[PDB]
Amino acid sequence: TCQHPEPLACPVQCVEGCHAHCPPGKILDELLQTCVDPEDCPVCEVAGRRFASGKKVTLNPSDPEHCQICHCDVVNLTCEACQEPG
Amino acid sequence: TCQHPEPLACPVQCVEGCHAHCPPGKILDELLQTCVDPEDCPVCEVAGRRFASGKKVTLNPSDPEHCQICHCDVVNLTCEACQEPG
Repeated sequence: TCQHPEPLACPVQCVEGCHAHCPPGKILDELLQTCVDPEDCPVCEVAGRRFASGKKVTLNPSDPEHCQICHCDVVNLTCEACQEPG
Repeated sequence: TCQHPEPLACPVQCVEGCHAHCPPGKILDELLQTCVDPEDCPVCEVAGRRFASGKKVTLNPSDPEHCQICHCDVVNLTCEACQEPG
């Protein structure tokens, strides 16, 4: 989905219920109930690598000197500065 | 003195006691009990201006961008780098 573009660990094979079926070239987002083209997803790709659609997590806690954080809210190709402990 | 080369605010005019009197061209230091020539004082003059004999104070707290600190322990013509807050 636009919210979960990546595949997830899938404990359940399939499930009942209402399922939005529309032709390809369109990915489902729940807020705008219909399916929509992929580009309309608020998807995030900062410094190249593939990941989720801008999860709200502060990556890289481990190393202070390598504290090179890059959040993404919806679309922004931004990177934030780390506050030094010293 | 070598420790207090500058004149100080002097609440008392004069005082009793033992007083080291020796000819001029020699300034008193208390550690080496006698008076000694001025150059032997661990005196400090960093970037030109006249001040004490290297007081152990971190000058210039006010402005971060102008944080241009210059300590002097005894003799060194050194200046230390300020740690940035960002």
